[PDB]
Amino acid sequence: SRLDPPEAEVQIDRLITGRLQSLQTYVTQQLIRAAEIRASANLAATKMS
Amino acid sequence: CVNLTTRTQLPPAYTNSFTRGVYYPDKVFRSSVLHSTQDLFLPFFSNVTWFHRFDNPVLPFNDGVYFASTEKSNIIRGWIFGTTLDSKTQSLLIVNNATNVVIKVCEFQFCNDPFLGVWMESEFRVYSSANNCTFEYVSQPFLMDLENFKNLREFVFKNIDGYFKIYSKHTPINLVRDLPQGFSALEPLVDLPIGINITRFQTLLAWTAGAAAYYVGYLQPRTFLLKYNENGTITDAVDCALDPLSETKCTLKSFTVEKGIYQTSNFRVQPTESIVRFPNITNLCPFGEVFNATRFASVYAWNRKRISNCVADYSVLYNSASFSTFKCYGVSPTKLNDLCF
Amino acid sequence: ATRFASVYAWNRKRISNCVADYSVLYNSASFSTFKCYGVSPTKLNDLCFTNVYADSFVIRGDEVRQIAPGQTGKIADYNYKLPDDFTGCVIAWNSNNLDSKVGGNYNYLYRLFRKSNLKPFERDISTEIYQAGSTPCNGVEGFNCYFPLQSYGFQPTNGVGYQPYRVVVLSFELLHAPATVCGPKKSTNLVKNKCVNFNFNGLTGTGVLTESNKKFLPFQQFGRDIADTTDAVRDPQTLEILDI
Amino acid sequence: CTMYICGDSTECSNLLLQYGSFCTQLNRALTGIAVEQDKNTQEVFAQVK
Amino acid sequence: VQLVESGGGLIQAGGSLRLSCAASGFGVRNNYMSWVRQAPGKGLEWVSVIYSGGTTYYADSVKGRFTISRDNSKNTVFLQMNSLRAEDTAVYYCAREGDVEGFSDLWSGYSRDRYYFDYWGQGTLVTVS
Amino acid sequence: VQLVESGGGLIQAGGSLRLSCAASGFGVRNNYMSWVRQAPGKGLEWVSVIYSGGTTYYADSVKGRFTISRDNSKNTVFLQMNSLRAEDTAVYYCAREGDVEGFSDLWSGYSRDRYYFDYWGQGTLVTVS
Amino acid sequence: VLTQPASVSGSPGQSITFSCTGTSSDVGGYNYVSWYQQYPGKAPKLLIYDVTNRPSGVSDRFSGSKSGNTASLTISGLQAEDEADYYCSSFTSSNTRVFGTGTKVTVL
Ligand SMILES: *[C@@H]1O[C@H](CO)[C@@H](O[C@@H]2O[C@H](CO)[C@@H](O)[C@H](O)[C@H]2NC(C)=O)[C@H](O)[C@H]1NC(C)=O
Ligand SMILES: *[C@@H]1O[C@H](CO)[C@@H](O)[C@H](O)[C@H]1NC(C)=O
Ligand SMILES: *[C@@H]1O[C@H](CO)[C@@H](O)[C@H](O)[C@H]1NC(C)=O
Ligand SMILES: *[C@@H]1O[C@H](CO)[C@@H](O)[C@H](O)[C@H]1NC(C)=O
Ligand SMILES: *[C@@H]1O[C@H](CO)[C@@H](O)[C@H](O)[C@H]1NC(C)=O
Repeated sequence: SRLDPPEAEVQIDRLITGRLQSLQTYVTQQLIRAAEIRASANLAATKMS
Repeated sequence: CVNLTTRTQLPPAYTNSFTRGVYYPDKVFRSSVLHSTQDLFLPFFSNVTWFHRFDNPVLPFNDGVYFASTEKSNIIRGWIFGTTLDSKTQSLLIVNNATNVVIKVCEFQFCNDPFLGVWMESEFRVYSSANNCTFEYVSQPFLMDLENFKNLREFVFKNIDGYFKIYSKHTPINLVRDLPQGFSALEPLVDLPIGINITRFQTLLAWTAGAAAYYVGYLQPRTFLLKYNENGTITDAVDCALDPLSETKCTLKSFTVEKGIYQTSNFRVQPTESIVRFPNITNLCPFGEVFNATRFASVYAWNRKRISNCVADYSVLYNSASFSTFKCYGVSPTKLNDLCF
Repeated sequence: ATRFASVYAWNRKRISNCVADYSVLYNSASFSTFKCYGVSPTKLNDLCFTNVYADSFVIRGDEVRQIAPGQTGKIADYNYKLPDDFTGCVIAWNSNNLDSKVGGNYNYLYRLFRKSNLKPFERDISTEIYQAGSTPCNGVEGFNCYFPLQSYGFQPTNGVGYQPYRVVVLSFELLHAPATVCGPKKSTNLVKNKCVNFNFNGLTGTGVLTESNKKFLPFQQFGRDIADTTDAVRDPQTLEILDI
Repeated sequence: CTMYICGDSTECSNLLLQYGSFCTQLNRALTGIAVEQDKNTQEVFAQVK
Repeated sequence: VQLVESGGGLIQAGGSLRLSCAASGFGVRNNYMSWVRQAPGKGLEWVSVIYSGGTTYYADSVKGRFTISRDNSKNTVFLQMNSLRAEDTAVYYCAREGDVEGFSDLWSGYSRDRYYFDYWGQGTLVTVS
Repeated sequence: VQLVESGGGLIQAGGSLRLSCAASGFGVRNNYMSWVRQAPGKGLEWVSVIYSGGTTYYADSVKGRFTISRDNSKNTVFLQMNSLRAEDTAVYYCAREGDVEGFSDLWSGYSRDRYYFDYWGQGTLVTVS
Repeated sequence: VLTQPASVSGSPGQSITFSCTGTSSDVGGYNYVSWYQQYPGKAPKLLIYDVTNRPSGVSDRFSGSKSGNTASLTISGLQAEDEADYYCSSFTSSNTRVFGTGTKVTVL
């Protein structure tokens, strides 16, 4: 709502870049935690069986 | 020009487009790959208007058209392209190769029902005055006869990035009254460098009538993944926006889809109304009292005039040119009017 | 050129299928500002272009150098909106000695306030009357009805800001098609079965050139693999297909 | 990725598309995570027909 | 800004002339090009105006005679006068309307209406005799 | 740009001179500094030229006599004249060769060859008598 | 044709109010009135466009106004060189401009 295309493409490219590293960090960190829940799930399935 | 009125008036017929309308989107070799391209293509199984007497009315041209003809005695002569198609705008004129293949992008004064003229050629009734010529190209001489089928001519009319690109393919056919099932891709012939805006066209046909028919379909911006084989021929295509199975095919880059769950797009309810609500007070904010003011405070003891509780017409700031240097950080320098502060 | 087109109806001369001696551009000093986006301002000679565009026109008054990707204003936005993804550049030099008239070339229309704005790269010769107040106007001029052209105003002693910087926009598209126009290189003999540094019509790399068995179509010049990397080229002098 | 970073914005989505398959990788990874949760729950509880 | 004028002269009733007004410092396109006649000791009764393009605006009393055109090549406004009458006897001024950013007034942004008058030439006496 | 010259005068045959040419607005370094003599009612026949550094270029008929040098401190070209002969009687012009970017011609980029002549001074008559 | 007040003579320094009549089509409704000043022989020079707005190079004492079908000039601190007719140019009245007759001031 604030920025126009001629300045917005460079400034927003910088903002998108930063937010994408933050989302990439979330998903990668979430992948490591998911690996830990997955390992727990493998423990749970073995413990289950 | 002469306006022929001894014409039967029937409504348009419709047929099934099948697998027609795929062309080479680029000039680059690829093989054993599925490549997804977003361009103007004829949709698969699209609703195509079907024309056949001496049947040739005026037709719409929207984003572009797909043209194919099945003929035995070469009646098609060329096309008129334009905005009005009545000599008011630049037009593309294609005369038959009997003289030489000629595509002339000159500025012509057309008659009000233009048509190429000609069994021996006699008449020439395309234009009278002719000046302001901007482009000419002549292809190697051939000959299109001026008086199941065997010869198919296919045309695509595009207006992309300065090029009017014409594609054609000649194949055998074995249908009497329809488009065959099977696949073919349209090869580029010549890249014509004319940046004109074409929205309208008319078909030229070739006193007696011959045995021929032509079909016109319409292109829309769609994404297609085209399959190139080892040899280099495109053998199939999927219009991924035709139906959800093609959507899955488009997402998976394959013509075979396995058992599973596939995410192909995202649904969103679209807004139907635009609701704009600002404060009830309509009093003009005193930016006038700031800018018009006879005396400003000096740079060390600068004044501070607070503005609150009104609507501020930033238009007088945005549209004005008297401000020599309006270089603006923080927010956009022009579209300030669409925010509340 | 003796005379160039105005900034609203700027000409477009496409150049293709020849050798482009960029030396006459690179080494020249008469070009006042060669501030060049997209590619290097000096080494233009070492690329092959799919297509080159040449929009040449004349701008003075304000916006003398406001023609740039990501710029706005009266001239750069409502007469010729250079796109924000623009690949290419602008040669500008004052033409006081010749293009500026002894009195004033009042022949460069610049059409301030057409309707709202312009998207990239559409030439609009449309002269419809602009309306902002009373709508009754229909191709007729009235209370709030304008004819929008209102041509430039230059004099020999205009000043550097109001001096006509002759703009020549070389707008290159490097990934559109097989390259057709480029630089004046010596061109050496073709060597096979050896490790070499190659330049095939702008495609550059290091590798070994071997005989290909691919059936290229007559108009098709090169290929790419599943990896979307180059793996085949048609030789530009003899229409033989090589794998690289 | 498009909705989170450029939510309900076509111009911003087109700017993100300039980073190629990063978005597809995050969604694929996250779809895979959802699949992993359905798979692990199905090994622990759905081990009986 | 300078405005030079020519065309006025001693003529019999019902003749023809051609008024030429060449503008230095501005063109016929930049601002509205109006026509006013100043009768000796009377008001400025507006005659005509050439806009930036395509106008046939005349006064109620002079309809269908005066013809307005421009040669933009030489920056010249032509007013071809045929079938003279009594009231046209006056000093004629080619008037430059206040161009865009009129005297750098700090309120008007590209509104070219601004229906007032900037500096003009010295005027030509056109007499019907 | 102005070029002032001095040194010419009435001397008997076989004398000696010193030609002084001072350039204001440009130096002896910017462009080639040539020497030409224009005999009364004949062409301007080139004599010699001192380049931006280190030249002993003379005409075929005057080899081994003329000596060319500069004082860059005062921006002055000296042409020391020894062992006069008949044909040297002429008006001598210190000629400024067309410098780099000659009249801002839009084709020549830093090619300082440009073998033509820019503006020069008014010339000194040098007579052998 | 807008009608203006006749010639008058007076003293420097004080305020003179000259009101000029018009019609409701141009002056009463629309607000693009401008006023000028000319010396016999020289072309008219701009004094006030829109009446409220004042171009540069003009003394600030000049002021004008409009009321209904009438336009008023509240001129202040008259001087010797000020003796010149004042011309009222209103809006172009549906694309046909009209003017007033003229007010010749005199001083002692
Ligand atoms: C190409 O031509 C078409 C057809 O004239 C243009 O579409 C019209 O554009 C004008 C003004 O641009 C509008 O007033 C019309 O309403 C439009 N539609 C029709 C049906 O006439 C199109 O804008 C042109 N494009 C360019 C780039 O010139
Ligand atoms: C095409 O549209 C018409 C409606 O005008 C419809 O009756 C017909 O079934 C459609 N054909 C196809 C193949 O969708
Ligand atoms: C082309 O030139 C002719 C001159 O014969 C002119 O009449 C015509 O209007 C021109 N067309 C355009 C589009 O400028
Ligand atoms: C193209 O493919 C067909 C079958 O795949 C093959 O018979 C033909 O020989 C190929 N083309 C050429 C030129 O070899
Ligand atoms: C602008 O200045 C004029 C001077 O006459 C004044 O009347 C007007 O009220 C000012 N603008 C605003 C918005 O106050």
